[PDB]
Amino acid sequence: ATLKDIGVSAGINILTAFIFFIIFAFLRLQPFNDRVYFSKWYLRGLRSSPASGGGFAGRFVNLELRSYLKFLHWMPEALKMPERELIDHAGLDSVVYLRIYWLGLKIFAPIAMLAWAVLVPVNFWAHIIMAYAFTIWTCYMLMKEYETVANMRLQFLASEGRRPDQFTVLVRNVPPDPDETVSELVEHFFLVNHPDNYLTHQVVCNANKLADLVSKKTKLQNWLDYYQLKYTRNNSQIRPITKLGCLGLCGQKVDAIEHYIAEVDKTSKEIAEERENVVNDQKSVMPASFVSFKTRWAAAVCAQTTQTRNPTEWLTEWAAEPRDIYWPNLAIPYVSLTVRRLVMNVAFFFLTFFFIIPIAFVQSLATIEGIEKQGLLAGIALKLFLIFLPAILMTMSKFEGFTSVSFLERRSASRYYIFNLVNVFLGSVIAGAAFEQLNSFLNQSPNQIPKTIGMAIPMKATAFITYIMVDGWAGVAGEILMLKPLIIYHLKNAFLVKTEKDREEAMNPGSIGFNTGEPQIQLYFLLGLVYAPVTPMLLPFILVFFALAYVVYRHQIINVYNQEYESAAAFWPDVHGRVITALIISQLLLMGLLGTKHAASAAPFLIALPVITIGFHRFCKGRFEPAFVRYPLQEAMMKDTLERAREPNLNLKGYLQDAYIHPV
Amino acid sequence: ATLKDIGVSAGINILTAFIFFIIFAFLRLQPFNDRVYFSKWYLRGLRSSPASGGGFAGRFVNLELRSYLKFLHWMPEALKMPERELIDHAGLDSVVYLRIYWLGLKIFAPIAMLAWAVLVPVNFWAHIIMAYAFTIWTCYMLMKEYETVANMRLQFLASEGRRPDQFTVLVRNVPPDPDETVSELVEHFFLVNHPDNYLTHQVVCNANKLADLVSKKTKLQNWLDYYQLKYTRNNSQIRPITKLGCLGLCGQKVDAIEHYIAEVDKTSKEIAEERENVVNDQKSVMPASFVSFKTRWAAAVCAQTTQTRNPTEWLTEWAAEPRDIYWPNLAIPYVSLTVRRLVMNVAFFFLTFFFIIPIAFVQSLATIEGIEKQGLLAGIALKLFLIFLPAILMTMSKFEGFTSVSFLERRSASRYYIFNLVNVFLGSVIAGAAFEQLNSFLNQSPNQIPKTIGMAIPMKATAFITYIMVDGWAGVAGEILMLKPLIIYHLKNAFLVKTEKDREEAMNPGSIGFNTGEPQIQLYFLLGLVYAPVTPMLLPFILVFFALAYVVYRHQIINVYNQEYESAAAFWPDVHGRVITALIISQLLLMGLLGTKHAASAAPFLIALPVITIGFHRFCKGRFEPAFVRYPLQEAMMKDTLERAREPNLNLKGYLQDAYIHPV
Repeated sequence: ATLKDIGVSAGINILTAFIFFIIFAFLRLQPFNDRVYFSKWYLRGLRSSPASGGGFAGRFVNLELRSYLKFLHWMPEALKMPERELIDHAGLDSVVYLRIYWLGLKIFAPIAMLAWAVLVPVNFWAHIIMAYAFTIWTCYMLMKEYETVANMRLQFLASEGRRPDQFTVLVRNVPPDPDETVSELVEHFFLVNHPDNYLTHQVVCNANKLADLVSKKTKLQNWLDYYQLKYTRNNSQIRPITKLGCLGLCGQKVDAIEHYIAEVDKTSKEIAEERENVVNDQKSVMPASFVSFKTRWAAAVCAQTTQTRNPTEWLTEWAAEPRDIYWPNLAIPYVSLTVRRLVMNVAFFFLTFFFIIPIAFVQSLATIEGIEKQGLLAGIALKLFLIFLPAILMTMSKFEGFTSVSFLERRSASRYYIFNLVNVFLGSVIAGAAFEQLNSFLNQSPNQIPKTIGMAIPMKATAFITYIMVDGWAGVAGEILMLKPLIIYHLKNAFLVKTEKDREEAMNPGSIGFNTGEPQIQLYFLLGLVYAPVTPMLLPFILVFFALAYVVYRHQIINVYNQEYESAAAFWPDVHGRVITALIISQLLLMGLLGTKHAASAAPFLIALPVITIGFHRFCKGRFEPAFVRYPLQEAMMKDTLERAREPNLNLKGYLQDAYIHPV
Repeated sequence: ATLKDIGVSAGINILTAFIFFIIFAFLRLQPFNDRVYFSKWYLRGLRSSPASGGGFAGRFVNLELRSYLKFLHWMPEALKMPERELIDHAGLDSVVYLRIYWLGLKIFAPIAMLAWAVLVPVNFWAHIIMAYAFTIWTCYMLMKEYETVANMRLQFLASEGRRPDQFTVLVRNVPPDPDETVSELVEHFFLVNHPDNYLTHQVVCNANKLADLVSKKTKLQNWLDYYQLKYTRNNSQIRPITKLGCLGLCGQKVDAIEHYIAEVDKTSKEIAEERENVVNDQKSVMPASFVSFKTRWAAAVCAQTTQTRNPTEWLTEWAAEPRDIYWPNLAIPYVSLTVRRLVMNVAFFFLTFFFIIPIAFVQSLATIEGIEKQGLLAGIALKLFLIFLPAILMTMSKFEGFTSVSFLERRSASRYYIFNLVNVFLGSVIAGAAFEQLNSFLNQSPNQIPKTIGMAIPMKATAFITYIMVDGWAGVAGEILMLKPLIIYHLKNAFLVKTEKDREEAMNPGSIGFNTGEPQIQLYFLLGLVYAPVTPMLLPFILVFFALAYVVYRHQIINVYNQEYESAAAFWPDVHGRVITALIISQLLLMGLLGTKHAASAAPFLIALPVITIGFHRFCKGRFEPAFVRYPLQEAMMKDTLERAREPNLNLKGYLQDAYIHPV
């Protein structure tokens, strides 16, 4: 646990990271992995095929040219593309996600210098003076980044090429009328409440079932497509027992290939059936619509104004991108939404505390199947639970009722942050098992809560040092290796490929993953903030994470990751708030550190620190935050007038009609 | 402390209240007090002069006709006027203030019945079952009153006769321009951002100094007007030493009458001076304006929409009534406002806890002047502090920066509630002195905080019973007596009267006083809620307060009190939230009561209770709350279209121009 041991394991993890980079160098040279290494280039049509042309050499023929730059040249190349070029290449979302790693460097590097010029030399009132300085710096940089990100968001919005969302709002909870249909309701309401600029509307229908059947048709057609086109005629007609699917040759449903041909044919028949009961029925039409407007000014007005006496009816919100729209959650009434939120909030309480008890039942079952029939089963219990944590948290957000993928990801990120605050941070600082710590803190005095955890932090700082080295150095180096997506596409292009040209494209590796990646960054923000005044040694390791992660994720954002939505950096308020949380926790734990090892002569100053931070947060929530949720009316009008001068003949009607349909 | 003693003091306080009613009967029969007993009738011009004609008989000639109805007939007469008639007579604000007393009866009477049919008979799981029922009932009635009050607010707004506020917004923090003046900025911004419906604007100037001088001119003219017109020539030229004013014949400034004539003449000269530097200077013009619109729809839009990239600039808010506008607070920048808020928040922390220490210094000085030169000085210390509490809290709100009298009163009410929660409620339940209790609770476990105060409550329930009897029975009976305003006008009509006809009118007794009266009601809501499951005996006394106060305040609202502003019940969200606070506190303290006298077999149910209450609050904050802060666009449009059909020739321009000027 000493510097020697820390440095030994640092060297080990630096070498593990370097090994990962070497394998990355090797595999990025070979065409057969280039599809899932340069994905975004083919998604943008800038790269032709795999090895800049496809199916070429440069593979194991020359292996990898043994040098130092083989595994190091991708780093300056990632940093070569200008930030603005990346705003058009990848997007604003990804460019500001990169800015969180840069924010970490911008905060923790100057505070490491301060700590290593004051704290370590004199290792107190210097502790509290440094704490004050660190918080002032964090706040200054938070405000400056809030500014830059808001300016970037507004520049993006102003340079947008007629996005449908800009002119449309999502009216929800449309009150039912005995005679008038949802369509007529929306039309007449917005023709009298927003007369001048009402353009058109698109009523949301419940075509979730229809979409499911179409997607299942393709799923079944590709289920045994590998098998179908292995040799045609009668191939390996597998039987994926219908309880988990997957399997294969284990059930009793042998039949034929392409998922028993007549079965995929009956899926087409079901599509037709549902089509009738989605299009020509008027009961599938949900109480929601996408009201489009002639101007972005009027759409902004509608979104940010209350329409009727019941504020829960006619809920007009700025519509999200057609691709960001999460269609299943458009069928949720206001009252239902509120109940669902509360249900998931209390389910999360149990998820973040009493999750080890059900995990121990899974482990009891793992020992049972360990006896049954090399074995060992290393991991399972908590390991798999943590792998599926983002998925569980995502489904909880879906339950709540967020009608946009962006907001689902943002909610899942918030939940993951709280999970990791309790189970990664406090799980290490306190030796109890989540709910054990909960009970202890409930039975602890409000002054002694901070004291217990604040006295605990300096001790296991070395444990958190290894956390950065493993989950933030080697973790991000494995991200550059992209091993999992490689394997997936290897077992898709050699399995169910069946494409005329390039239609089987499983190259896309999704996006950055705000729901998972961001909570990780924020846990390191927390670690750095908490330890900065206490033990300044954590900061160097945190900074290596931030630098490495900036470069590995920049590379991925440019080369591999492809955005699924464009929120135009609307998640920055969330990021800001989580660094503010980290700041407040840091100060509380410093009051506790110097409340156990010191009395309360410096505590009055460390009690003012949280107040200042909350005041700053409130200032930032009123200064920068509204630019991320609302369209400034001036900005909207400027864009409108400019666009109306450029093109004074645009028929926004037709454009905005088909912008918001589901699978039709 | 037994039922005998409680009943003896109840009889005493019932008799004290009855004595007060008897004196009220006497004085309301005599013309010389009728001016300050039927004030609102003369303010509405419905009553001619004092004794329905003025200066008549019915005074001490017949004293008071000895009966029972002499002091009891005003009660059914108060309840005779229909609620809607009182909406036009007094106002919606006063009619919904009365509804808070009625809400108390609507909540605590059914819960007293429940408690007196279950709890007292079996005096537990009945305790927690009753707690559940009580909270469900409170919530049901809170939701139902939120509904009725919102409906009344919207009916009022829809039936308003062209109020200036409906068409105007208050833009604040207008960004400075080197060339353009504030007026031109506002004009051009709202001609391009809200082109269609921009009507006119009225830039706020800093005419606070001008107004002060005009008000001081009148003050000085009336200072020694009594003296001036006692016998004219050379009367009693008093000398109010200029350090506290008041005094009289104690300084060295004898000179002349009417505040030394040439002195009031120089005040007129100063008025002229300031007039030049307010009107013709363009630096007195503050960065704010009152932008009027052609429609209420456009004004609503402007108010509820963000205008520019900086959400802290061009802060458009629904303008308050011209008479509600607090002019001095229009000169506060956004950043300043935020700092002022935080400063006053921390000053309130010390005000609600460490206020006894400065009060003891005042008491130390009181003993010093007690020695100096019948004496005794009963009260002083805390007594006078509590008298001036609403005033102190009001000035704190003024500091913060609320630009409307309504909002100043609402803030002062919120602060007074918190003060009384800590110093009247917890001050009685815990024997410490505010900050002593603070320290104890900080050093108490989060589970034992509720336990300590929850174990304390049943003991001094009798002390709180006497509180209702004194501050809520005899207190409200003294309100009907209106002794203080009587004395004031007696020493004004016999002092500085000097009126040609009826110009010296100090009959107006102000309004209900939301900043003081409402916190009192809410403390009794708290008491009733806290004690309902524990000791049901408090409820009868609480209900007598609610009934008596309804009738005494109804009488005052009709006969005496005159509204100074019309918020159209916009303070109901505040009321609702304070009853929700009371509910949550009740449940927390019941978990503590049954955590000391019981283990934790019923605690899991009593831990769900707060969650339900917060969930209900959130539902109500999204369902009814937005109707109190925003103008529904549909409602606005309906009113506009109707009015444009009735009168299609209205020149709103001229009407809305002079609507928002200060002393000009």
